[PDB]
Amino acid sequence: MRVPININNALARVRDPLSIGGLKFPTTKEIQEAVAAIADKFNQENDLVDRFFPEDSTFASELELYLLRTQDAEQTGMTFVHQVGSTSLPVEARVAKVDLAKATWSPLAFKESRVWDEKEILYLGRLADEVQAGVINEQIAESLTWLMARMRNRRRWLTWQVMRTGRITIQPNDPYNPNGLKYVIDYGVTDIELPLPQKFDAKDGNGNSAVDPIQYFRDLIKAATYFPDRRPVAIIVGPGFDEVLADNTFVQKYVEYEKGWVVGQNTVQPPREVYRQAALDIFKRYTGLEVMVYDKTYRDQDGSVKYWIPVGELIVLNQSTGPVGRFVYTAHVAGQRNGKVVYATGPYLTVKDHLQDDPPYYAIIAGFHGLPQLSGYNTEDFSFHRFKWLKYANNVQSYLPPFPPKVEL
Amino acid sequence: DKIQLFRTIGRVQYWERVPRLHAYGVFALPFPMDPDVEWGNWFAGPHPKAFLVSVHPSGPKAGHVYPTDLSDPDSVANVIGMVLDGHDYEADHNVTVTLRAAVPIEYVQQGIEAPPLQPDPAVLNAAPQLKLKVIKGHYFFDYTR
Repeated sequence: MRVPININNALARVRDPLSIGGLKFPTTKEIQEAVAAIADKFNQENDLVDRFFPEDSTFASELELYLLRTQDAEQTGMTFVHQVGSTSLPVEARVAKVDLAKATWSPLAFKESRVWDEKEILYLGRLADEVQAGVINEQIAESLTWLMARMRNRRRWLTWQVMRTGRITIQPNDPYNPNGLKYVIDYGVTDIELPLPQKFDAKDGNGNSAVDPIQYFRDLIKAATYFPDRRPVAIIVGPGFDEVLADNTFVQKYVEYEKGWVVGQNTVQPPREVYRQAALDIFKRYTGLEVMVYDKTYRDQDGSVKYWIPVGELIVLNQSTGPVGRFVYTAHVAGQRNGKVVYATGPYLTVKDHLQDDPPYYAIIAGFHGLPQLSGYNTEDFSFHRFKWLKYANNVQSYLPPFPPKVEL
Repeated sequence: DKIQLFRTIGRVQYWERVPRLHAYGVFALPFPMDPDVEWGNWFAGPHPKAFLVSVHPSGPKAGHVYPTDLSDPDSVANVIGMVLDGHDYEADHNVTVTLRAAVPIEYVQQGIEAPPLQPDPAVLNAAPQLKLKVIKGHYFFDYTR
């Protein structure tokens, strides 16, 4: 929604034509005009978790999973001891066993509407010039595009709610829940937070820190050599990760080793330029995992500009970097075709033109049905660990530049 | 709450049958079962189990088998054998009682409150007057004699 004005016609019109000043005659002057367009550059859309699962359709309303597990008996049990002139002895009884399990699924629902009454359909034009009542065809077509952006925003909110907590929680006192509904949807995410009581920039004592991240993320790979779904593969971090590594006094000795920087001889100790410029590659080579930086930002309701992945926090992936999950579109009643009801999945957009009745109007309804769904649990013990969250430092904000406040006319 | 996580439904355990000495020999006769005995909790469980049966020598239920009351000296004096790996008690009421075999001591429990695969100490204690002979951790019995 922009203001319906004419730009050039309004600059040439906010100029008093019949006004004189304290000098009681009209005076000479020179006038320059300029046009500015104020936007918020630092409120971007969380397009990270769009790739962490694609979208799918099912034309059903519930999905159920069945798992059948078998456990045979082992060929163990050494042999019984004999003497030559006697009889044999019988062998013990073994046991085999099978179990079977079940899980379900069912989606959510959301739709909304908007209506335009009879006055504003033909009683609005521009503000500088005059227009023969056709600005509503411009303003509906933006609001038609806006309703598609609502559902794309609603999909990402549920998606990030799983990615951050593994818990869809909807409360009545909530933005964009006027109907006052209740959902607490607990997915089966096991141990979403990695423990780290001294983070990386604790720096207890004089100047020496406490925890080596090259050793910490190598400790995790060592403790999951026989847990193949549990060793880390990549890490996605916010902006200020190199500035934690460069002030660490453990990682620094890795940087000095690969360049021969003994401080007492050979060199005076360098500044933090190259001492941080090589902090990524020495982290990537000695932990073996990938690092992706996601510094994309949004603006808070009240405060300053925040990051999507928060400041002193990162995510840790596991056995694959591929799609962790799936977003499912379920069925919805579309229009009939030949007396039979026809269905459809995905976001829909229905037009209800009542432009010929006694007060005419025009209405649009938009929504869909669906919910995210995780990929697949561990069959042995029913656990899910593909992503985990780590709070790695406390004072990353002091290593980050500030932001412009939101300009508001 | 719109998603149920995995929970198990079926629980099937398939054990093997009660082993016995090949060279000692078999002798088994089918007897009728006592209807007053709740035979459900005697054949309950997937575990390999044997148990002793007595017989009513007289009265209105004569010739019917019932599990041996070890606290009764009359039921100890009337033991006739063991039931090995119990049958369909619901479709039929005539059990095959083994009168002569050689069974390890880990597979014979009298009490329902007795763990499987463990020796029943009440059976070992009364094995002199139950005509049981414990040799090499095995019960030897023959009730034809």
